[PDB]
Amino acid sequence: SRDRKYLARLKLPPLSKCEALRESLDLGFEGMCLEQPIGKRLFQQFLRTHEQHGPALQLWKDIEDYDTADDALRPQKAQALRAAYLEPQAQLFCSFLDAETVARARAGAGDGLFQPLLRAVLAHLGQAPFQEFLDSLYFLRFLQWKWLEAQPMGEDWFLDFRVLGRGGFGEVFACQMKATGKLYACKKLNKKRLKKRKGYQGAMVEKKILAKVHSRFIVSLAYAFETKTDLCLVMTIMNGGDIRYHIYNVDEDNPGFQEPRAIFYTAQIVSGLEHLHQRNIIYRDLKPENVLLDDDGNVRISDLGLAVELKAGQTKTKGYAGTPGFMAPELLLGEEYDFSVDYFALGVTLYEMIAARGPFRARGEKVENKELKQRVLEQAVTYPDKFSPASKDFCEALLQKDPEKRLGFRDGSCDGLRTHPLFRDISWRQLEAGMLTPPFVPDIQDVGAFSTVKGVAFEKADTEFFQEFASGTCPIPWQEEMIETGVFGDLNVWRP
Amino acid sequence: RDRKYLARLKLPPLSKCEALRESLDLGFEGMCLEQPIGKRLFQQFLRTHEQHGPALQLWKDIEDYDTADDALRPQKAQALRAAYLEPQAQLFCSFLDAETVARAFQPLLRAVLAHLGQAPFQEFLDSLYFLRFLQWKWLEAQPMGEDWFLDFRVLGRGGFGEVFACQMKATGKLYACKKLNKKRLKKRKGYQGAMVEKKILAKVHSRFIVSLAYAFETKTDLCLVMTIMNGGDIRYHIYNVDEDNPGFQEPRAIFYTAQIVSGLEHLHQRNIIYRDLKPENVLLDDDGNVRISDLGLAVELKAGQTKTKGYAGTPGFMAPELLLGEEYDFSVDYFALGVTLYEMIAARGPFRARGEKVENKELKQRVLEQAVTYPDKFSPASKDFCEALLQKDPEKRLGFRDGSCDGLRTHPLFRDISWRQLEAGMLTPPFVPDSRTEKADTEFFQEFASGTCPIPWQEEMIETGVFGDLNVWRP
Ligand SMILES: Nc1ncnc2c1ncn2[C@@H]1O[C@H](COP(=O)(O)OP(=O)(O)OP(=O)(O)O)[C@@H](O)[C@H]1O
Ligand SMILES: Nc1ncnc2c1ncn2[C@@H]1O[C@H](COP(=O)(O)OP(=O)(O)OP(=O)(O)O)[C@@H](O)[C@H]1O
Ligand SMILES: [Cl-]
Ligand SMILES: [Cl-]
Ligand SMILES: [Mg+2]
Ligand SMILES: [Mg+2]
Repeated sequence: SRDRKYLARLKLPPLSKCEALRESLDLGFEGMCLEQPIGKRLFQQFLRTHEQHGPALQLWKDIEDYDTADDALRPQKAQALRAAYLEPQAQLFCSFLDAETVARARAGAGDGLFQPLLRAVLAHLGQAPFQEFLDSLYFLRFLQWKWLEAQPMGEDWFLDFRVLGRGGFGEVFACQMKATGKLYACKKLNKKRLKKRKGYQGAMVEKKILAKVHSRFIVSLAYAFETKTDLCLVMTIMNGGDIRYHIYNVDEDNPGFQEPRAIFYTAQIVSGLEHLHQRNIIYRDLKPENVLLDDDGNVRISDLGLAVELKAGQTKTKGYAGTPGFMAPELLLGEEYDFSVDYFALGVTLYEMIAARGPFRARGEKVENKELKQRVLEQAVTYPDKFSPASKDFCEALLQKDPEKRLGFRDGSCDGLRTHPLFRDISWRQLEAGMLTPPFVPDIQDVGAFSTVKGVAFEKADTEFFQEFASGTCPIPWQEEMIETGVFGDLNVWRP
Repeated sequence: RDRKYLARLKLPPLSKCEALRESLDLGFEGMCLEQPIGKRLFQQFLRTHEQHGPALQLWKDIEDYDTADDALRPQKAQALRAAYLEPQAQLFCSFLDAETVARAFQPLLRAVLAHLGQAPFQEFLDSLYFLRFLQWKWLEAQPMGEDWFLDFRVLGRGGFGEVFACQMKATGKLYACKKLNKKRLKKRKGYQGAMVEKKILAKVHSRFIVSLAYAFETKTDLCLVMTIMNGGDIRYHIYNVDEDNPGFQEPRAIFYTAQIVSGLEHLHQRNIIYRDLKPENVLLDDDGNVRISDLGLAVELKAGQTKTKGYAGTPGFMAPELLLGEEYDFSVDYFALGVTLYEMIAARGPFRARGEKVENKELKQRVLEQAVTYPDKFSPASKDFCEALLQKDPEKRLGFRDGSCDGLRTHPLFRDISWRQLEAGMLTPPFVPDSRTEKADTEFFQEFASGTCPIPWQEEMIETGVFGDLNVWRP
């Protein structure tokens, strides 16, 4: 239900304790009032109580409302937006805009109808309105909230209550943040085992990535902390079960997804790959057992241990890594490679979703990595009658052995891929916004211990890696937790 | 109200309040108890912090109890006692002594406020509510002179200028504006008097004295904005509510006397002598309650001074000691009270007949030498009271004792008067008026024109509704 002891420690502090934060912090408008949820709220509360900024705020709200409205209501909403904010005599008309910006808004028509208008509003709001905000109690309230965000919230704050899964380095428990009662998944990594098997680099890249990236198609890191025996990641709980499980379990006699389900999962995965690729990350571990369903039937990618962050200027990488059967020819051959490898994995995943087997080996056949390698390099993929002509087409485009001919990430987006006929019946606008009804709404045993790890002592280098790994609370998710969970509502009161 | 002016009522950016932060009286009593916005913000803050919830609600309930009606008080005592003093009750005040709970209401309040002045206040200072307070104290200190008031009709005439009824343009609250002509003030040397009136009306806060809100200057006048009193003066009422049967009837006279006393008391407790109590100076409001006014001849007694000298006041109301040349204290005001009550009942002074023209020299001689006689209109209790007050020797005169008029309130005249309900403005009055009836110069004017007085302004901001409007967090 949630713990008295810990709730009582979520309390906005006195102002004098926020003097430190005041300076050593990001004053950035985009960072404070656009990307950080509490930051956003407080900024909008500020604009709401200053009458002059009413017309900007409402346009802002009304644009965000329009971006996620249903296709039915849109034309109507698009008109009411133009009628309220873009006619020189309307009550909430927006002086601060160019003629050229107001003109384009009135005349636009398409996928990103009001994104130039939103950019203009945000640019305006980022000027004086923001400067006034900084000079106001609402900004100070933000600091109180940031102060709280930075208070220690380590192992004591989470209650493991059941086993969700098992990794190479530890179990993954369902757990509750005792203060707010929110449910998370807590992936535990045994410190001695990590050392002995030399999995530190892998552990760090997963945390670095889950930390920095915010996408509804990638599991999100909330907290990182350490216990005496383990490193712990607290992340988005996914109770649905991995895709692979559902491919073989939905029908034992007739395994595989009906195509609309496989296209929905494919679209969601793609959108996850695109968020990674836009941030110069190569996943390198896409495959059915790493795609998780949540309580509603929505998927996200997971297991980022094999991912590589490309540096500034770097467009390619090298390194043998991945699961046999999903690694692209480039990778197998030892060549330099980019994001293409992930699209090759995508195709093998789509394949398996449809056909209940890999493109390169029959169901329940043992094939050794050496042989499975030559298959991937030399074998033409055959497609059984199970596949529609659209799904054959798409896989063929992803299974292209030559990366340069492979479909995928061009011009900083996946928009090319999205127009492929397979997605004919998908509102990408809505998929990305999290609105579409998923196709199948869903509805573990504890093994005990991992074997003893004899003869492993820690050096300072090990301890530093652990303190570095245990970097604490991630702002955006914590702030999200505070809001969804009611704690923001309670503590942000002025006079109840 | 006015858009242009209401528009100027806006809370400032926090950076503009760093001036006030370090140059204001941080005292607890002044900030959170006396000042209405500081009080609201303190309470708002406390309500926010649950640990302090018990203390807040107790304070509130003691004040609600103190202003309830006699019929309800017993049940509010029991509920307060059971709700805050039983050890098992949820809202139990841990902080209080065992010695004070056994004793338990005024003492209790002093204990609760004592506690709220320690940690709770210190936490408040380190909170957003104090900064909001500083915001409101910036707006308070902003310039609000001649331009903000629009005078709309004359209410009366004095010796140094007219007294208009005007309205504050931004809040639409009506006041009275006593305007003094600068040139006239110098030529008649009224400087000291206008100054004394202003400093006194600024510093005292009682429902029975007119309250200064603002104080400013035009090119031609020095202007005092104060509590509007549309009921007219008491003299006017003695001789025009009925010209055939002038005078008041006793319970009415007893009513106003009680109010005058309380006002007199308030001045005396703060070492002030009114020195000019008389019916033409007691004014009525629209509800029918009175307030003393025209404090120009008031003297402020310093620390460690029990008496003063100085011939000042209105002939026939100045007491023997003062006329004689002796030293005197608050007792002179009680002598003027006696005269005042007498005139309220008998439609004539005790030292002259109605319409009898007598001059200062002889009027003096009478005040010193004449035995006051009482017609039948005076009941035995009225008689005894006036006799007490008009006793020519100040030693034998009923007056201010042991820092209070508690002694004088005991007199049989006020047997029908519930004191807390009067002193708390609750009692219905006995008559409700009908709505239908050189360089050293320029430095003095600047120094006179001090500006806005906090308490009444804060009060104005709440009653008028501006506080509710501009103190919002998420509407
Ligand atoms: N967010 C989550 N919600 C629910 N279950 C999860 C979550 N993340 C991982 N799991 C489960 O936890 C276990 C570990 O998965 P994960 O892929 O993170 O481990 P891993 O040790 O990195 O695997 P590998 O060694 O193959 O890289 C699996 O049973 C997986 O299904
Ligand atoms: N608050 C008020 N509300 C309404 N009328 C008032 C108020 N104050 C003064 N007046 C009017 O102005 C008249 C004279 O006021 P007041 O006695 O203060 O002037 P003054 O010049 O100080 O008088 P004096 O000449 O005795 O010093 C009063 O009789 C009354 O009619
Ligand atoms: Cl503010
Ligand atoms: Cl299906
Ligand atoms: Mg891993
Ligand atoms: Mg007068």
